[PDB]
Amino acid sequence: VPLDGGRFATSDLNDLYRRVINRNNRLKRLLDLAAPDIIVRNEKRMLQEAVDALLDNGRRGRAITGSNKRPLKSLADMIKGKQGRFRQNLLGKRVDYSGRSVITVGPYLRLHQCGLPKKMALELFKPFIYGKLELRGLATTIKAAKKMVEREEAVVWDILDEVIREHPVLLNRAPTLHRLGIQAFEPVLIEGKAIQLHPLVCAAYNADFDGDQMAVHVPLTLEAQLEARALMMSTNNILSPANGEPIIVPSQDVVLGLYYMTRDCVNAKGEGMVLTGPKEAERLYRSGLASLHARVKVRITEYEKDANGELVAKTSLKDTTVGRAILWMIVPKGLPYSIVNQALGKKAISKMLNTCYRILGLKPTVIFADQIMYTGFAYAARSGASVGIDDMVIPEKKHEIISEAEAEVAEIQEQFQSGLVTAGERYNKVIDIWAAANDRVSKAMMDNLQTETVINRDGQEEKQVSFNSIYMMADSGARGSAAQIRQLAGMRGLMAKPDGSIIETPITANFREGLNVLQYFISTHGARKGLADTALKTANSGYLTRRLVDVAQDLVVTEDDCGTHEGIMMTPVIEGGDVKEPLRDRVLGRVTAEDVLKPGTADILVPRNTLLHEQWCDLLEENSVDAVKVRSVVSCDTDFGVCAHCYGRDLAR
Amino acid sequence: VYSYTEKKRIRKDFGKRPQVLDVPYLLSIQLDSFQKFIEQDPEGQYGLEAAFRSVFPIQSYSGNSELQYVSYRLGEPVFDVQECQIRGVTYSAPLRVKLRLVIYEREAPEGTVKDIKEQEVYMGEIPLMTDNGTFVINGTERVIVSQLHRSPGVFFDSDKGKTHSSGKVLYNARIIPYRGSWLDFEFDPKDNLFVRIDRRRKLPATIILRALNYTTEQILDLFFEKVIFEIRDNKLQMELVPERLRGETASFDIEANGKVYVEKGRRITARHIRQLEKDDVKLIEVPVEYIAGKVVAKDYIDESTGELICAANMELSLDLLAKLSQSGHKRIETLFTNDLDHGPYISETLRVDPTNDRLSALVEIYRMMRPGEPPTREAAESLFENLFFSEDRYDLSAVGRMKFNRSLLREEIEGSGILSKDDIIDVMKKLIDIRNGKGEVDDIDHLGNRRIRSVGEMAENQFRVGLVRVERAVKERLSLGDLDTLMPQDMINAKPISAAVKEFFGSSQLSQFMDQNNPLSEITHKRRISALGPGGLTRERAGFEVRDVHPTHYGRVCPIETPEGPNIGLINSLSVYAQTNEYGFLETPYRKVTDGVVTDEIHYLSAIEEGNYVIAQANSNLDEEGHFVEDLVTCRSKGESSLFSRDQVDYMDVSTQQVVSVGASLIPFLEHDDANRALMGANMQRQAVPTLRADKPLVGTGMERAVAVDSGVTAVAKRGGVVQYVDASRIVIKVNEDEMYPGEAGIDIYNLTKYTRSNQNTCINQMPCVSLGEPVERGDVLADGPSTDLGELALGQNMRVAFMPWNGYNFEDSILVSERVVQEDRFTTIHIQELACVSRDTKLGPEEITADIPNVGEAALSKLDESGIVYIGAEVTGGDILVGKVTPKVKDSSLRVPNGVSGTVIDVQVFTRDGVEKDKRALEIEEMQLKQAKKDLSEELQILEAGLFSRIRAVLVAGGVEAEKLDKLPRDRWLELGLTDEEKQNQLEQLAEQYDELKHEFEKKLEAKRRKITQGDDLAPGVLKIVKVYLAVKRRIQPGDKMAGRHGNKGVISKINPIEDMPYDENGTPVDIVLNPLGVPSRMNIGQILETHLGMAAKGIGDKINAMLKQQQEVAKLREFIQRAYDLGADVRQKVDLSTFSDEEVMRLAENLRKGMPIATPVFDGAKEAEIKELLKLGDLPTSGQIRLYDGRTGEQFERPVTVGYMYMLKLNHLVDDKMHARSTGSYSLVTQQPLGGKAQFGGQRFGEMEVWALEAYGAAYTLQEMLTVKSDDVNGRTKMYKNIVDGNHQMEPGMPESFNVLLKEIRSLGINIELEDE
DNA sequence: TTCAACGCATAACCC
DNA sequence: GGGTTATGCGTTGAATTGTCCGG
RNA sequence: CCGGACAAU
Ligand SMILES: [Mg+2]
Ligand SMILES: [Zn+2]
Repeated sequence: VPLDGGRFATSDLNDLYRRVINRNNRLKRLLDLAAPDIIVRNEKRMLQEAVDALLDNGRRGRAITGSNKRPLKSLADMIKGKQGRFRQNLLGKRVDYSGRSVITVGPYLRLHQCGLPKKMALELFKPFIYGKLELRGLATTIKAAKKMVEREEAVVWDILDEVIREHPVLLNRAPTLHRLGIQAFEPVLIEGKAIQLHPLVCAAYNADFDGDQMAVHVPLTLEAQLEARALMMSTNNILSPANGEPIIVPSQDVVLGLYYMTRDCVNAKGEGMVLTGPKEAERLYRSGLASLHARVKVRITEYEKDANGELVAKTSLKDTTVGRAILWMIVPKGLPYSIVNQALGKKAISKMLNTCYRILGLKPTVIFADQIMYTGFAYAARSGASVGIDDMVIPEKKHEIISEAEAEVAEIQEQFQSGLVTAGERYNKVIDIWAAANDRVSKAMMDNLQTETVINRDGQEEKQVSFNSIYMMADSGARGSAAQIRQLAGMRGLMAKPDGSIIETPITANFREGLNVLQYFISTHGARKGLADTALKTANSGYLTRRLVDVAQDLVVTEDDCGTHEGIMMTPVIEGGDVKEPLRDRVLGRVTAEDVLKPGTADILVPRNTLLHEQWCDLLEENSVDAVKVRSVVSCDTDFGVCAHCYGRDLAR
Repeated sequence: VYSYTEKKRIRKDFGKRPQVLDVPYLLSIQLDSFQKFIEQDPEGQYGLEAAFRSVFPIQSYSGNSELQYVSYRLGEPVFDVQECQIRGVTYSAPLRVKLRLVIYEREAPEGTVKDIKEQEVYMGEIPLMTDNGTFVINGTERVIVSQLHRSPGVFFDSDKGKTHSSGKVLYNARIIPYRGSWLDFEFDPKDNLFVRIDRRRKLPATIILRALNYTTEQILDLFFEKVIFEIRDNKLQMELVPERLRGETASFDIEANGKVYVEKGRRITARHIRQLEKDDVKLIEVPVEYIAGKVVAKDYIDESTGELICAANMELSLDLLAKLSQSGHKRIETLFTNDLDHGPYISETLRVDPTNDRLSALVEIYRMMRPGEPPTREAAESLFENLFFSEDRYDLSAVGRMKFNRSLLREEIEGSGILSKDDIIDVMKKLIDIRNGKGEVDDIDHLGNRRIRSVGEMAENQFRVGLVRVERAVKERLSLGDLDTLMPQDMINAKPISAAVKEFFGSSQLSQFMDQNNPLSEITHKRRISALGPGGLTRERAGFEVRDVHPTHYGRVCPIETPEGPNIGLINSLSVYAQTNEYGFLETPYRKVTDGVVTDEIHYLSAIEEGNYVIAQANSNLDEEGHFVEDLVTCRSKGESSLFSRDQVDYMDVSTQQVVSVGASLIPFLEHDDANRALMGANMQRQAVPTLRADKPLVGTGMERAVAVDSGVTAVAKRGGVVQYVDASRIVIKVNEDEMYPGEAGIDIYNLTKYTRSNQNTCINQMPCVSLGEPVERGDVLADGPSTDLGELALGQNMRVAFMPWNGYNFEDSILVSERVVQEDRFTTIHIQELACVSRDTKLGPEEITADIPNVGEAALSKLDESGIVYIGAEVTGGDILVGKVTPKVKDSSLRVPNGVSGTVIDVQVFTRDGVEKDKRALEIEEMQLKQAKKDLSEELQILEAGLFSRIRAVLVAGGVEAEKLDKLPRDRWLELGLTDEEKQNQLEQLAEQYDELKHEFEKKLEAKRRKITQGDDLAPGVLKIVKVYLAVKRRIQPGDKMAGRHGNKGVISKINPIEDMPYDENGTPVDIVLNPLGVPSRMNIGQILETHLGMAAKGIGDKINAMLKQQQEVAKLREFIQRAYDLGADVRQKVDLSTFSDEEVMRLAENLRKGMPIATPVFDGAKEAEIKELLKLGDLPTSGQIRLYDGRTGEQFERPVTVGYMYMLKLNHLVDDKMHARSTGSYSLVTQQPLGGKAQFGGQRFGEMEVWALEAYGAAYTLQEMLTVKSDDVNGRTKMYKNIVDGNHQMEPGMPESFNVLLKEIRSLGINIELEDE
């Protein structure tokens, strides 16, 4: 690059070479004047460090420089490392063919379409416009074709819209945590200036919804579509690779909509009186006559595919809430109606759709689960959520608890000064009693926060499940952890003191009344450490991730059967308490090594090398056999790889 | 009774603990820092005089020529403080120094032919303070952030743990002079101690002391006890001491009164302490074998045989004992080596050193600094008087001298700047004592162990280094020069000093570029305290300790302010009540109490005094003059809430406001929400930008006036009084003649500030809020600046709220805003941009400025002049040309308008050097610029003349006055009357002569306003002209906006909803915004609902006053309800009563209350929830304050009432513009078709690493030869896609990459060959 | 011009 | 004279955005 | 074209 003038600025590779050639000129010139052994000894040193300077420095002594105190940029600086070509050209380069816009929620796209705005959908596909003008003849030369696009009167977008459905593009999210961040959404040309994403997918990436970053990728050839029908889309990749739980986690605003829905009252509005129609009970619901928690039974028809896909023509009239039937009429074919009778929280709803995939199927279940957000939006619109002071109830015995708590401190300190106890064990005693002195208040606020809402009963009073607003999402699992609820009414506990150990003076009040500066300072003092350490643990995690991702990548499967009928010994490991993991998550879809025999009567359970997907393991779990013998990945006779039988089925596939 | 602005609009304040003092100004770290930097402060004390104290002596060689210093002064610079910034030049006042130079004749130390007195020698210029306390370097003023660093001197830390896998406990003694070389000492795991230099190779410390004109005995006689033995014919009696047997087990028989008390194999205990100290007999029967159990101190000559018995520091042996016992030598002192009494550390380090003498003790120091050179006495000593005994390389200030005095428990205060033998031995003794059984270590994080440095010392250091590098210049030019036949102007020049002093302020770590987007950000930047810089804490080097701060900083630093991201806790500030001493250590005031009586006296206390002394608590129950009625009061001594008694406290905290300064002190009730989950909103005001219209907060704290007048954006009446006239350019104010002087009383000048663009496209504007005929006083705000109204502060504005997630649109943090703002266009400001059009004379045809520009349209000639310059007020679109400029070859190389940043041309600025012919447009521009000056000075001249008319006629009537010479007389001849000659006559003459002088005094600057304005500026050689345009773009509310309030409402806008879909209520009040009460546990944010009702309370009062005044009831209702609406609160420290004032003040102040009643609620000493309910009951509001809401879609009730109310919301800076970008394809790099970097001018975009390998992991194998092969590397494949897509075919065969093969080319030069084969 | 964690490497060093 | 251990120094340390100036 | 500094997730 030049400079501000007639001269030209030099580079790092040339600054030092300028001086070494200039000094070499006079060293070589002095050779003709019968130079002694000193000039010839010294002139070789300068060329030795000049040649080392260009190659690499900072190994012997202080590295030389020609610009500033900062070291020069050698030839091995832009090739390797963080800023090297290896990690800069293919691993974080400046990509093309993409535009930047602000992300909105926009709960309109479901799985197939998107919310690509009109301008963003017009400013990208440049050559396809010229590729489609000449078909009807609007343009015969590219030169004149150029000067009818930049003005965009009425014909730039209608032409570019019909090439959209014939070529799907790819959308991925830059702040992606999982592996399946590549989802196929067809482009659209709609009004607005923002991009909308599926609310479940938006929370699926687990990124802050505050001006994040998008990235658009388009296939660049025809053959990028015939094979692009089974790999890079979420239609078939619902199961998560990491765990048996699919990527479709129930939303927090629908779990409460079903948890409070399944709540059963014993005496409220609409109680006792039973209708003769699910749809008429639904009408009496939003007409202002029936409650969401109510006891009304209606003729609900159930079906089962226990046969060869044949509907079991049956019905039932059981005492249900008003919205369970509403959900039931969403079942397109029919499922055993007993499957929808629960608390409907996190795990219950999660294994609703999880078993629904395996019962009804994959394609219809996708729609059935994608409509969960749609059907819970009615609940969100009709109830919503709010918080207030009235949800705060101070425990009635807390002030007595705090009054009596400090008494033992003085009663033992006076013994310490009287020569009865010693501070060496007295301090440990104090920090131990105060480590649990918060627990009595913690369970004293149970009987002051979660036990209030009563109802009448035929003229008397009946106490039933609490209807505390912050407890609705608490017990339903939508939001609100145990470590956070204590921070509201109870005591947050004893944190680490600046010395390092537990504090000696616990927290007296909560964040709802006055608090002194000294202890609020102590609480913030303990608090900033997590925010400081998250700046470093994430970086350390990235170090190990990179050290473990680029090493196991070189693998190829070259054989189908390894020819080995052996493997490992499978038995739920257990030590101490209960066993946490069964064989179900251990072996799921794996080709058996040999025929497992029944321990009791020596009965062949699996006849030969077969998979173990659902019912084989259901046979194992009912026959109580712990003599499972399946092919093991470590013990495989495959040259440079592992056969398909030692690994078997894989998740997300 | 309040100030006129306060009486105009007085805000209600609450509190139960009265305060005694007000809030001082926070701009005490730059103006005060620089004023002492440039002043006549002899002996230096960190000032330019300190720079001169090193260049005051100047003894030249071969002649003893003396160049002494007399004085320096700085006058008015050639450029002012308001036009140099516009021109774009360097602001520097003339640093002129009166130097007297007496060049003595050679050889003679005394004698001069003639003394040469240099009047104000020109060594260069240094910046001054323009109007705010900042530096101006290159056009934009520069603010150097104050740096945090460690204290100059010695530190004692533990730094245990990793001890070369040994685990032995170790300590260290790190020394740091003021600016010299570092003597950092530490210990070894092998029980040793030595010396080190500047964190470098170890140096033996048991040989250098002998090298410093010492010997052997002074080493061994000062670190051990002396125990005299007795040499007789047998068994070698010897004299012990209890100071030796205190821990040394006497394993020998000790007789006393003819009986042995302590013999072999027993330990002396307390009973034996009596059995021994009660006798202490010295003539005991010591055995011969216990004599060998000692270690000799030095050499002893055998008095019987003259044989070398022992040399030094060696264990005695029985044969040695029998080798000296055969004499009469009764004087044998020995050492005392122990493991728990004395450190056994200088027992072996003597033998560790290879030698210890005069000669070989210096070859080690010669070879450690200059290998390959024969040792020399003078060269070896030179380092000793260079790094330890010097004044220009190694020296310490008074701070460094006295810190060691306190660190080593001394009594003296002022000494030298050099290390002393006593100090360097005491550091080797108290330090070795730290290990054995005593001592303590000092933490670096402690406030007293770090030093704060500012511009006042960094500039002094730079100028003193600048003077010391030129000090020897005169010595060497006068060593072989003339005989004082010159003038001290030539050899001591200005270019290098002025360039180094200027560059040292602009190109530096601390020279952070100013970001002017908020006056609160202006003060936050000025009070920003950073750690990085020269000799500080680097970001890469950071452990878990430097990241944690010493907890003893409450009331001294603001804790709620904290940086996030790469640095945590690195940015600091200064508390309100506390201040940094010149020593750099912090101290905070406290109220001087006695044991029983509370005095209002205030003293300054710090952490070192706090450690031992016990401080009481502020919110302690008080009554009359002050008595703690409570006995057991929560005290503190080491940060712990110690519960101590009542009669030992002499100080509590002055106030609760000493902890927080600027971070989030404007947000009441900071205790409800933790700063951990509130700093994401408390850190966004440093970048927030003011909007067009701003409303007064309904709820605050009360410290908004001091911070408003503190910021330099208002127009305070520095000389208030009588207000005469208010103008849109200058508020014409003056005071009565009685308060100013008979000579040039003058009028009060208050120039009004117009719209500008400082650093961040910020348009500042001031509007005169005062009326015509409203008196003011000293220190009274006159013209409201940005985000100010009626003399108060209002950054943001107020709007009502609802808590109802509608249809789940606020999923995580999104917000729903209706069409109530996009049609009003009120929440937006004006940004003025700038593009520079370079007129560089290119080769083969320069760049010309003319309207004859090819490839234009007929619309251009209407908006462009005949010279190519756009008309003033002619709008531009995407693709227009501001100034016509072509490069003949011809192509239009002028500036184009990119699409998306189109605005309006309001200012066109042309900078041209003197010598280049200008166009008619530009000539007319300065033509009008000169004539506006004439008229704008003329009205000022006339109003000054009229004011002096009032002053003189006023003195004329007061005393002698003539009816004939009263109104018809000329207004100039007012010094010729019948008044007799007295103090009145001579005062009248003085007034007249001053009037005459001032009638022509203006002509000097009148003349000055040409030879500096008509002349062209200078930017750089080699360019024809630089012309700039200050285009301004106004944006509206569009999809992509961002929401960020003071409460921390961090969310992005989702979409737009109709006002009809917006839910109404029982009366249909349109709710402004609705939040998402979903993140309460994730974001613990509760302390807003309680303060929400204050908005209803204020609106309720405002509307009640409005309705009550609409019908205009009698004064028996107006002054009654005003009384009741202003009398409220249970225990308030503010007493406001408008009814007792005049009726006019009643109406003129009630008219200011149409929307709400301002409320000042401090966090601790303010209005509580009980105040909330009482005020809700003062009007017609429910006790609970809960309002039921209706449905806008289905028209019903949902299940519950919804809290609704107003808070105070404020706008951030980033909306959509810093992130919006769009690009498809075009130009790329030069070496290949790689897209450039960044989205600002032109470049590619970010993408992560995980998708890079996710696509490879997929079965699709074509995903790799598509993204980085035929998109960024294949040049002809790029042309292939260009040529074939426009035909319609969509298929490109990949070619070859141009990145993998390029690397092999440069390795081929190293001898690498490549072959291609297919199996 | 103050690292921390991890780990192969000469030159000595122990009875 | 084989094996253990004291001691110097090799390598590295997240995603890049946004914008300012400075060679 | 390479860095410093501030700010953002
Ligand atoms: Mg975000
Ligand atoms: Zn196998």
